[PDB]
Amino acid sequence: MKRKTKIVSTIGPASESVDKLVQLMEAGMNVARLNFSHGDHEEHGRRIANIREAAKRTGRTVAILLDTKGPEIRTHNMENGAIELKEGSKLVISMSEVLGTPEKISVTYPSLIDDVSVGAKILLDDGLISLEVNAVDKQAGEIVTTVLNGGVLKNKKGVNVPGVKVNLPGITEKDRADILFGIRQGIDFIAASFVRRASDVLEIRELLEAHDALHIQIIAKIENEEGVANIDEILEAADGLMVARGDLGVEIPAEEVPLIQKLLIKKSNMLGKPVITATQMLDSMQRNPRPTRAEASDVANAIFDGTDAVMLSGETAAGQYPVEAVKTMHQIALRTEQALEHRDILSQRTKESQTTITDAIGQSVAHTALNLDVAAIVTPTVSGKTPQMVAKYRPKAPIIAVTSNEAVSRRLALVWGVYTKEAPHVNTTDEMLDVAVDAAVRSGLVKHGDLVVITAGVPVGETGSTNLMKVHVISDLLAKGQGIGRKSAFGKAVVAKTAEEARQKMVDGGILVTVSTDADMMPAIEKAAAIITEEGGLTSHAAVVGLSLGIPVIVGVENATTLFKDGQEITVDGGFGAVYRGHASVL
Amino acid sequence: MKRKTKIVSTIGPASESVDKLVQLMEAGMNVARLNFSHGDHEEHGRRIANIREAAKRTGRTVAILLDTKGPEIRTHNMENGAIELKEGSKLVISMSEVLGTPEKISVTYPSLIDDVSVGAKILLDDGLISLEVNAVDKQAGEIVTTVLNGGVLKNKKGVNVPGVKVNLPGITEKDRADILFGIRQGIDFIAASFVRRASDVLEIRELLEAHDALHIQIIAKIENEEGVANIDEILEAADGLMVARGDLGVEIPAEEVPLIQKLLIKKSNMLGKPVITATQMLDSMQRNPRPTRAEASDVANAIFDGTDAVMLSGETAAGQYPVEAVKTMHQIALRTEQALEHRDILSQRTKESQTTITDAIGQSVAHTALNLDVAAIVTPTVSGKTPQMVAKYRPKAPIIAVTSNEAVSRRLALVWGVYTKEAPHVNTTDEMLDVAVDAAVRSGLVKHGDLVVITAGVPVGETGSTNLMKVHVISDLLAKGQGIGRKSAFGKAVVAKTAEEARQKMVDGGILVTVSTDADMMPAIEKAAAIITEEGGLTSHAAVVGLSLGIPVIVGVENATTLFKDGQEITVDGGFGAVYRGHASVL
Amino acid sequence: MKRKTKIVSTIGPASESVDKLVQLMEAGMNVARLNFSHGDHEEHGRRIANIREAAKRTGRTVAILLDTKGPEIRTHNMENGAIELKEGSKLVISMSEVLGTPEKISVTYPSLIDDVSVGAKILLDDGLISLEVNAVDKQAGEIVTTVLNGGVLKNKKGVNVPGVKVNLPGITEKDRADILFGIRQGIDFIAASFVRRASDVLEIRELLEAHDALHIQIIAKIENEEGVANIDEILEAADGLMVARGDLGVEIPAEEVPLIQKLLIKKSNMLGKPVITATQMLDSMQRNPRPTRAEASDVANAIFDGTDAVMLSGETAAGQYPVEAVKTMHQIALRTEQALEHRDILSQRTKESQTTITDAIGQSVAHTALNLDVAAIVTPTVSGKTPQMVAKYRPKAPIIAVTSNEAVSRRLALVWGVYTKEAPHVNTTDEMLDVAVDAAVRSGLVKHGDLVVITAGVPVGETGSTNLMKVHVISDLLAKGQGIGRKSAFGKAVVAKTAEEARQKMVDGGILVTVSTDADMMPAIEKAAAIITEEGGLTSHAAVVGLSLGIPVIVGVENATTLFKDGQEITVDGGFGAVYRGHASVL
Repeated sequence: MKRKTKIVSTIGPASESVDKLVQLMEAGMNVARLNFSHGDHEEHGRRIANIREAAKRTGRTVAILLDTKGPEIRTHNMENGAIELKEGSKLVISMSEVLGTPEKISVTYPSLIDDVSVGAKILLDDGLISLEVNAVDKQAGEIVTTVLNGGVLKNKKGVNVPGVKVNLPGITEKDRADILFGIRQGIDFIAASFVRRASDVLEIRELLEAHDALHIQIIAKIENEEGVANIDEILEAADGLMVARGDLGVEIPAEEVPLIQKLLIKKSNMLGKPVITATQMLDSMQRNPRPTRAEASDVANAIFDGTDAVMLSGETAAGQYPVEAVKTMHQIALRTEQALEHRDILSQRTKESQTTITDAIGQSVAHTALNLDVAAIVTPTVSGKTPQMVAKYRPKAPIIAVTSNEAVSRRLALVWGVYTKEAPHVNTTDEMLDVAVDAAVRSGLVKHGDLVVITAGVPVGETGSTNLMKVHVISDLLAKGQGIGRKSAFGKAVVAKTAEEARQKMVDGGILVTVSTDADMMPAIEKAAAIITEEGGLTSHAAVVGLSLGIPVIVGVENATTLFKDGQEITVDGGFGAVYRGHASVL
Repeated sequence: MKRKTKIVSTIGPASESVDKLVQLMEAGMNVARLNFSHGDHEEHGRRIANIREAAKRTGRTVAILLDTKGPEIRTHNMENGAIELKEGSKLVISMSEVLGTPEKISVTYPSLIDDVSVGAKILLDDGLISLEVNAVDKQAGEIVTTVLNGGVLKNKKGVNVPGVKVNLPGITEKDRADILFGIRQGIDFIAASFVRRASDVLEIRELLEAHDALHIQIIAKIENEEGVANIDEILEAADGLMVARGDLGVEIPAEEVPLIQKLLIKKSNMLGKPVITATQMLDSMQRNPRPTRAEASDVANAIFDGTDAVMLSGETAAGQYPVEAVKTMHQIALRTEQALEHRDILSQRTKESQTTITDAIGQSVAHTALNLDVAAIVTPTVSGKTPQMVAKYRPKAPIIAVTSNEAVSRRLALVWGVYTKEAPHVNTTDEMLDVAVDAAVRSGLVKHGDLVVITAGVPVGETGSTNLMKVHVISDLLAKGQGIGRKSAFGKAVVAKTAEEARQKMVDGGILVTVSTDADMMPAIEKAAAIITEEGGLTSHAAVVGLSLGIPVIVGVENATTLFKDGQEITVDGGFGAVYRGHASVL
Repeated sequence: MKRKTKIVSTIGPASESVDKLVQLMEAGMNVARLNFSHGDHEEHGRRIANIREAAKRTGRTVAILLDTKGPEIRTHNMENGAIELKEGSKLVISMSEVLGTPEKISVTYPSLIDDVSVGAKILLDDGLISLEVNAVDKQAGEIVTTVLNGGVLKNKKGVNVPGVKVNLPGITEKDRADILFGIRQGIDFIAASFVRRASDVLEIRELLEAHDALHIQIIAKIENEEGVANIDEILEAADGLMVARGDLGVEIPAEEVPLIQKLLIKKSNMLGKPVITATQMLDSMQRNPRPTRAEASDVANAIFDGTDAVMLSGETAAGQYPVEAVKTMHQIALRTEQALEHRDILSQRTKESQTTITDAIGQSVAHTALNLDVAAIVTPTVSGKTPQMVAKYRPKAPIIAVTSNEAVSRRLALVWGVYTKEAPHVNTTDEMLDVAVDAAVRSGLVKHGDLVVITAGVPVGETGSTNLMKVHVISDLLAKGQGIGRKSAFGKAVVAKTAEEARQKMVDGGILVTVSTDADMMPAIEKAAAIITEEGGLTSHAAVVGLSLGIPVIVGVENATTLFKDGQEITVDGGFGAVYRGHASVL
C-alpha cells in the first residue's frame, strides 16, 4: 500500500539543514518548494544544494519547485508609521507616490484608476481593510473612496481590487532574475504567482525557450477571480496548477471558494495535469504536534476532490514540527485514499474524456488493472507522458514509471500515484517490456503469481502517444507440456509415483505430481486441484480424468516427479499447458 | 429553487426574543435547539413560548429539539483554585471524593478503575491535559498515572477515557426531569447526548412510552468511540443521528474523524433517518459577519457527505451575528446543492437498498421525477414515512409533504428537501390525490403544464408502506375531441376560419384553430405545430394532413374558434385528443 | 465489407471438376467437405487433388473437411424386397441376422435389447416407420414391439432408438481407414458423425496422436439426444461442432429442435470453438436457381444464432445449381450480418466469459475496435489461437490473421470473420507488429488515416495466451515539429507565405501552411482547421493564435511550405506535433 497524493514542502529555517531535509524526505516529502518572495539567491542556492545532498544521503527523488514572487499592486509608506481610517473617512488613492495619510495614500499601479469602476471595492492589507470607490476624478487621477472594514494600515500592505482585471504584462524584473537563477540551478518546477491569463504563462515559456530550459514545468497559481475566469486557457497553456485557497479568499467571498477549489481541481484532473492544493492546510501545526479536526478534514477533502498533491508552507518553513507536518500529511493521505471509489472515478474520466488513442489505451489499462486486480501498472517512459496520463484515471494499483533521465523522474514526483525508477534508455519494444518487468520485480510490489499491466507508446525510444498495452504474469515458468482442458489451479505440490504414496500424501486441494495415474489413484485424484504427469498423451488416464472432473491437467512434463517437491506452491495451467512458481489466480 | 438541507439553531440570550426569533425563522431556521446543559425549566419554558409566538408572527413551521445534558464522568474540586501537573508528575486518581492536588484528584465514576487498563489514556479539561495509566492499585482503588500533555486544571473539568467503554445505565435524574418537562411542553425532538449503545436509546423510548409521548423523535448523538463502534445498533434503535465533530475529536484522533463523519452520515442516509452535522460549523461568526473559507468549506462538505441538516451553536446562542449565521448557512446550502449529482445518488441508494415495496416505489418515483424533470414530488402523509423515504433518494425536485397534523409537519422540519403543508385528514385515494394536487398548486412551485409525482401508501388514512405512485399534469383541460396521431405540441393559438386569415395570421410554430382545413390552407398548415378543428372526422383534411406532416391534430372541438383566442398558450395532445392550458412538454 | 460467416460445401459429381471448384471458390466456398459415407479413397483422392489445383488456379485458402461415416445401428434384408407393417402388426426384432418379414426382422446391434426399455420407441428408415417396445423377451433375445407410423420398409434402412443411450466404443474399422487416409492426404478437418460422448472424440484424438497428426481439428457432430445431453463434455473435448438439424429431427421431436440448435450454437460460441449449421439449408436449390423464403429465413436465423459457418450438402454435391447455392449462401450472409448488434454481443460474451488474461485482452481489443471504429483487427498468429479468440467477440471490424503456415490458414478458414494471410515466421515483438501493419496495408482494407488494433501473445514466436494489444494509425509521417495544444484536425493544405496569398487561397476548413503568421493573416486564420509554420517557437504568433482559437498548430516544420502542396489531404496533430498523410479522425 502506497500513498498516492504527493507532498510538497516549503523550505526554510526550520527545514534547511541537510539532516532536517533528510528527515522531511524520509517522512514522505516529494517536492521541495523554495518561496522566492523572501531570501536571496545565495540562500536558495544553499537550500537547493542541501536538497540534493539529502536526496543522496537517502535514495529519494525530490523535485525542486520555485515559487516566484510575481506581480502585485502594493501601497507606499503611511507617514512614519501607520494610518487609521474608520467606518467612513475620506480615503483618496493617488496614482502617484504620496505620503500616505488618513486622507490620501498611493499605490504602485497608476493604471488602477484606468480599470476600477464606480462603487467598486478596493482591499488593503491582504483584505483586512476594504474600500468603496465613490468618485473617480479621472482628471487629477485620484480614485475617491470611503473606508469600509477599517483598521490599522501600516507601510507597504497588499492592494487587492476584486472585480476588475489588472493588466501587468511581462514578468517582473525580479521574477526574471529568479527564473534564470532557477535555470542555472537546474530546478524542476516553477510556480508562477498570480496567473490571470494564458499570456502570463506564455511569457515564462518564452523565456524558458530562450534559455533552452523548456524541460522545466510551469505550474499556474490561481489567486484571484480573473485567474479563475481564465482557468480554461490557463490550464491549456501551463503544465500544472496551484490552487491557493488563502489568496482566493482575499478577492473572492469565502462562501464561494469551496466550489471554486473543487472546480479548479476537476478541470486539471480532466486535462491530466498535476494540481496542487495550497495554503491553510495544517497551519496550526506550526505550534502543535497534531492538527485540528478541521485541518484534517480540509486536507482529506482536497484529496477526495482529486488534488495530485498537497502543499505545506510555514508548517515546514518555520514551524516547530516540520517533520511531523509531513508525517501527518502522509498519514492523512493513506487513510483518505482507502476511501477512494476507483471504479467510479475511472467511469467519470472515461466520460468527459476526448476520443484519442492514448485515452483508449489508458482506459483499457485502467479497466483491466481493476478487473484483474493487478499488483501494478508499469510505464517505461521517455518524458513521462504515459505515466501522467494513466495517473489521470486514478488507478488503485501503483504506477511504476521507469525513466532513463533523473530529471524526468522529478517531473513525476509531483504526479498522483506515480513512483519513478531509472534504467538505461531502451529503443525496442521487447527491451521496454523487459525493463518494465524488471522494474516491477525490484519495486518490491509484486510476488510470483501477481499481474502487472505494462503500457507505453511505441516507437518507445521517443516520447509520444500511448498505444500499447500488455498484461504480464510475474511468476517463472517451471516447466511445460501438453495442457488438458482450459482451466488453471494452484495449490501445494504432492509428489506421488505410486498409489500408496498417492493415498498417504494426497491432501485436499493438492497438486498431484506423478508419472501417470490409473484407476487405483482415483481417491487421491478426487482431492486434487490439478494433476501433473511425466508420461501420457492427450488421451491418457490423467487427461481423461481431468476432463471429467473438470480440473486442470498437464501431461508430458519431463522430470516432473523430481523437479517438483512436496509442499511447493505452483500453478497448473491446463490451457497452454504450463506450470508456474507460486499462486497465480489469473492467467 | 429551494434549500434542501435544514438549519438547526441553538437558542440563547442572543436569539431568545420573539423579534429575534422572528428573524431567525425568516432567515431559514427550521429547528430550534434548546441546550439543557444550561438554564432552568422556566427559561426554556419562555424560549419555547417565544418560538411558538414567533412561529405564528410568521407562517413558519419550526420544530423544537431538546438537547439533553446526559451522563459524563467529571472531576471534583482542585484545592481552592487549580492544580498544575507537568510533563511528568505523579497524578493518582481516587475513586472517592478527595481534594484534588498535584498528586491525587478524584472523579465521579468509581467504576473507572474497574474498566480502565494499564497504559491507557485519560483526558481532563475536555482533552486538554491527558494522562497515562501506569499502575492500577485495584486494592486501595487508585488508578496511578503520569501526566502527559500537562497544563492548568481548574475545578470540575471534563473526564474523557478513550479506549474503554463506560457503562452508565439509566438516564440521569436530571435528564429525566428535562425529558418529562419536554413532554409537558410538547417538544418535537430529543437529542440524547453521549449515546454509546442501543440501550441508552431504549431507555428514553421506554420513558416516552410510559408518559404516552412516543411521537417525540429520538436523535442519538455520537460523541465517542463506543458510540461510533455501536452506530449500527444505535441507528437501528433511534430515529435520527447527531454527529458532534467537536466531541469526537476529544476521544478520537483528529486525523480519523473526517472519515468517521462521512461514515456516520452515509449510515444514516442508508437507513433514511435524519442526520445532523454539529459543532465547529461557523464558530468564527460569533465575532464576525462572515465566515472563514475553511468554515464555508467544512459546511459545504458536510452537505456533499449527505447530512440532512446543519447545526448552529454559539453562533446563534450568544454570538454577535445570529441572523447572519443562519443566512450564510442558508446561502452556503443553496450554492453547494446546485453541485449535487442527483442521478448518481439515486443510483447509489438504489443499490445498498433493501428490496421492499416502499423502496421500489421510492426508486420509481425518484427515477421518474428525474427523467421527466418534474416540478415536484408531493406526498400526502399520515406520520411522515413516505416523505422521509423519498427524501432518502435525494431528489432534485422539491418534496411537498401534506400532513393533517402540525406536529407531523415539525417532525419533517428536520428532513432534507421536505417542505410541509397541512390539510384535512383524508381517507380515500382520490381525496389524497386531490389534496396532493391542491398542495402543489398552492405551493407556488408549479405552473400550468408542469408535472408532479404524487406518491403515498394506501389505505392512505393510515400510516404504513409507500405503494402507490401517480404522475399528474397540472394544467386545466380546456377542451377535447378526437385526437389524431400520437404526438403533442404547444405553441400560441392562431384562430383562422378562412384561408385568408390563415395566411395573414399564421406564424411559425403556431397552433392553428379553425372550423376545418382544405388545400388552400396548406402554406399556413406547413408552419403549424398543431391543428385544432371544430369540424371533421378521423379522415377529414386536417387529420390526413396531420398524419402526413407528423404534427398533432385534434378534431371535433366544439367551439374551438371562439373559446381559443389569438396568442393563447395551449398544448395539443394528438393521442388521447385533448387541449391543455399552458405549455406541457411531456404528456 | 466482408462476409463473416464461412461457407462449407459438400463436394460431388456436380462440383468435383477443377473448373467447377474454381467457381465454387470464387463464389465464396471456404471449406470443402468430403462425405466419406459414399465413394472410395481413389475418388476422394482425386477431389482432394482438384481442390488443391483449383485452390492454386485462384489465390484462395480452402480447408478440407472429412465427414466420416461413423457408427449406426441398421436393419438387415427384408426378404427379397420390402416388408409392410400397418398401424399394428406383430413386429419382433431379433438380435441376430434373420430374414426380415412382417413379423420378425433383425438389427446390427445385438446390444439393443440390453439397453431398450419397455414402451420405448424404435424408428426405422430414417424415422419414417416407428415402433413401440411392448415386451422384451430377454431370454430368446427378441424385443417385441407393435408397429406405429407404418409404411414400406426396404433393405438396410436406418435404425434409430430415441430415449436410450447406445454404446459403440472405438471407431469403425471403416472410419479408421478413412482417418488414416485423410492423414496421408493431409486434410485439415474431421467431422465425426454421431458423437454421443466425450470418449468418441478422444478415440479420434488418440488415433491422430498415434500417427503424429494432432494438427487436424476434430469437429463433433451432434445428431441425437445423448450427443445433446453430453454437449458440455463433448465441446470440452472436441475442437468444434456441427449441428445437423436433419439428424436431430429423427430422434428428437421437431418442436424441440429449434431451441436445441440455438443452445448448441451458444455453447460453442461461449467456448470460442467453431460451430457449423448443417442440413436442410437450401435444399430446394438442387432443382432451383433461387431458394425459398423459408430457406433464406432459416439460414439467416442460424447466423443470428451465432453459427461460424453454414454447410451445403446436396446443393453442391449433386444439385443443378452448385455455384448458385454458394452465391446465395454468400449473399444471405452479407445481408443478415448488417443486422448484427455488435456492441450487444460483445457485452454478452464479456459476461459469461471466464476471467483470463486472453479474455481481458480480447475484450479490450473488441471494445476499442468498436469505440474507435477501426478498419481492422490484425492478429499475427502461430497456431491461430488469438484470431479464434477475437472472433468469439464477434467484431464488426474484419480480423486479419497473419500465419506463417498454410495449414494454420486453412484451420482459420472455418472461423467467423477471419481472413488469413501468410508471412515469414517472426520472433520479436517489433517484427510481429511490423508484419501486422504490412498485412493490413496489403489487405486492401485500410486507407491512410485508418486505425487497426493489433493483438497477439508474446513471446510471439510461440503459440499461447493473448496478452498484448496496440492501436496503430496507418498513415505515413510527413513531418514533425513542436505541436501546440492538444487537438488534431485534417482538411486540405493551403500553402501561403504572404498575407495576400493567405486571403486569396484560404478556404473554410483548410490547413494553413506558412513560414509564420501575423496580425494581417487573421481573416484566413479564422477559417483554418489547423496551422503549420516553418518558423516560430512555442510563443510565436501561430501558436498563441492556435491556443486562443482552439485549433491545432504545429510549429518548426522545416520545409513545410515546399513539402506540402495546395490541396493535399493531411492531418495536423497538435499534441505530439506531427503531420500525417490523409485524414485521420482519431489519433
